[PDB]
Amino acid sequence: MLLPKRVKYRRQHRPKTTGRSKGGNYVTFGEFGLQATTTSWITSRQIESARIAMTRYMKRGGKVWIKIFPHTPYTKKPLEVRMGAGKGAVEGWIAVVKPGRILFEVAGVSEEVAREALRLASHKLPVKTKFVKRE
Amino acid sequence: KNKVRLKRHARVRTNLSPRLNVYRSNKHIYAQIIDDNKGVTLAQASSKDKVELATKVGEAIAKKAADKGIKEIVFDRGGYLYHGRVKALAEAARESGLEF
Amino acid sequence: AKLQITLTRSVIGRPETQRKTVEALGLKKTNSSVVVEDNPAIRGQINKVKHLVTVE
Amino acid sequence: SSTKNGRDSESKRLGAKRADGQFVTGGSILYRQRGTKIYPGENVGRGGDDTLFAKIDGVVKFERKGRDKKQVSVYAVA
Amino acid sequence: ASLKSIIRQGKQTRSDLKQLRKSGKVPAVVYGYGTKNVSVKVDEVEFIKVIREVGRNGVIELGVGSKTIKVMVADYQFDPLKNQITHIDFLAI
Amino acid sequence: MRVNVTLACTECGDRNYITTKNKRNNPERVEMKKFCSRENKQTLHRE
RNA sequence: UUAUUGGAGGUAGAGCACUGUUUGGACUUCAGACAAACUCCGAAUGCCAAUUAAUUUAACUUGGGAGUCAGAACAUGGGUGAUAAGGUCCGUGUUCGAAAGGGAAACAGCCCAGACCACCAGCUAAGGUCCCAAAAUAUAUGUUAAGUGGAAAAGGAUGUGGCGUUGUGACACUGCGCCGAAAAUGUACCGGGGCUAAACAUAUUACCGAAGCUGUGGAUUGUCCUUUG
RNA sequence: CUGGGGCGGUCGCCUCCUAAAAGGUAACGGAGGCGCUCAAAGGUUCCCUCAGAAUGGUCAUUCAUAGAGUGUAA
RNA sequence: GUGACUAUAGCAAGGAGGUCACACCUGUUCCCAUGCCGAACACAGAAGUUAAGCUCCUUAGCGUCGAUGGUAGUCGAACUUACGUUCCGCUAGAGUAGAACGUU
Repeated sequence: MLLPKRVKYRRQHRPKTTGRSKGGNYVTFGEFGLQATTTSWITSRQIESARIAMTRYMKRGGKVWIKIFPHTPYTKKPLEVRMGAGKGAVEGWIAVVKPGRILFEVAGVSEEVAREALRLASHKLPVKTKFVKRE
Repeated sequence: KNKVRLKRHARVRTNLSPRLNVYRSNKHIYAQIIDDNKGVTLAQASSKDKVELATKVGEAIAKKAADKGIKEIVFDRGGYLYHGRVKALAEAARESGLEF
Repeated sequence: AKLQITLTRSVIGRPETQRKTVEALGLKKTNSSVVVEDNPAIRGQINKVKHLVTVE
Repeated sequence: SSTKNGRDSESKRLGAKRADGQFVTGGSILYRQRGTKIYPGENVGRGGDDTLFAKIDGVVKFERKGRDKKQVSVYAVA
Repeated sequence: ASLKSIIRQGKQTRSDLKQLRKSGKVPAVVYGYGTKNVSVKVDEVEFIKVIREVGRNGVIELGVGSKTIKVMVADYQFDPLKNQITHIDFLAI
Repeated sequence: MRVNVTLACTECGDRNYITTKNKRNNPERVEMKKFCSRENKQTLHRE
């Protein structure tokens, strides 16, 4: 769905989930956006579901920017095995979202269609959010 | 050339250094024996005071150092080649009495 | 000899460097109290262990 | 699913071995390094293997060489 | 426009700033020709309703030396999770 | 591939200075100028 | 151990200047991001010294005699696992081990605190003060109606208070509450009774509470010689 | 050795990361290599400066602090 | 000329300044010289020229220096699981400096 095309290292230590957000805290590409208010890992598979909801709601009329990209490949081990004997295989790709980052941005839409689209997006992402407008 | 003569001199002067340092020109030669832990000069010699004059300047620097009471030296070719003019400048101070 | 300093908290369950500071002040037991002439360097020892003492 | 990792090398005790302001002897090792993270100052020998050592007995001092490079010199005490 | 700002004096401890921010005051800093860096406080609403009046790149008379100096707003920090401005930079002229 | 050669003073004293050579790229009896310390002198060495 | 100074070093953070990952524009470029094995940067601490000052009691060498090589929990920095485990493996500190006493109902590892012995003495620590059970039915101000207190999320919602901007309605923080909320012998997720203050939050007053400290007597070792006491 | 053992993998040496800015630091944790090779690829004195992007028909020019190269992994 | 300094010392641009020095320029006789070429190094030099190199000045575009204030981050407590007080104190970005000082 989304993933980097090359990675130097298939297997990585997992990112810090504790703390606040360092960058991407202000609307840049558009008028409105969805700000995060809770930390988690958002997978590519659900980034895409939120994008589909937002896109179909606006009739594919307005513009959308997915401000976050999954760079970090998390692993998993198979069904029923014991601990150890090496690290597992890449399950998927995740982004780490902390309080304050702007998950999606939209423009080309009034406040109400954008508000309902962003609301209908926030139900498919494991974090709490709120509606944000450019300063 | 001096922008690169200086580079070969800075290459020379990483192992070496009192100095007996030199400087050629289109017509002149500026010899001088210099300390290297205070920035102080000890003697002096120029060309306006091409190998006859090289011997002249060598003799001058050597007899000035003889008046100044210093014998053992280290010779910096200053990034020029040790040949002809600077060759004679080295072979005048040995022949005037000095240590190379 | 200003700075009457009294040891008012125990050192059981305190880090070890802290145990070292308080002993270097001369505080033997709890409620013990040493008088020490105010230095600029004796004061820096009653900040490493500010929580466990009482100064006056 | 065994793995083809795990092996490492013996760590080689590396870095500063004296202190800025300390008296050192005539052949004491001042610093250990790969390459030249610190260049030899005065009365410091840059021996083979890239280790920096003293020559005279004196006090050691980490200075810098302008920007982005620093050296180690040794002085006479008093 | 017209703004009155009183100096904050001393070392602003952590609790001191957290008291000025859970009250309705915004810490500020001033500088430029003749100002000489008076660390000040401003109303967290009054500044809004003065700069929303005189516009973004306007001109403002402040409590600088208990007099007006026609200050600017170079930058400003903004805690967005409460939508509250956290620090202002007044560039005098 | 590399021989492990043994040098031997031509004049006087023998069998010091072990080294190694490359046989295909030096298929010859090599020669060196080394310090024969027995006779305290620079001298030729072979093999 | 601390203060003063000098130092080495690339972690937190941050940033995109290099190697890579990446989003939107315009034709390499302007804005926006990502990193354990990226760095133009860069701490707090920890470490090394001075042969650097003030307090304190060790430090080292040479010999005699050992035990130990199954560790645990908690707090914090990580790997692995699934941001599972009272999991597992490392750094860091404490307690248990080898630690009795008070509190957490009971409860090696949590909080307070280190038992020489005796006393029907006093002050306190954690924790508390309606009864079980020693001490406030304390004082001032407010919140909460659910027995919340005294277990659990996404999500929902004319619950209730505060401050705020709006042109009687709308929103932005907000404190406390409601629903979501189903398990196996017997109430059974306050220890019980009971509680609308005996809950909560803030703020001064008291008192209770240990084998801690002090008081009095005693038994031993030590070291100063006030003054062989 | 071993998250019971067996089967599989491994066992000595080197370079990184984990590793918490001194040093040290574990796991059947994440990446690679070694068991040589040079008689010149050593010594020493001198001289020189690379990669790449364009303008042309190996060359020339300019731009270029290093993005080259350094026997051999980092 | 010749040393010392963390480019606030550099780049980039406009501007003048001549054989007194420093240059380029004359040439290969001479010592020496290119894996070919006096292009270079080096030797014999007087013309000629300020264009270039280059000393000197203007410039704050590009680099470099860089506060004050705030924030993140923690040392140590103290409640409990993410805060509260104390204390050190970032990067980034703006106020700014800055066309260098300088020994013999």
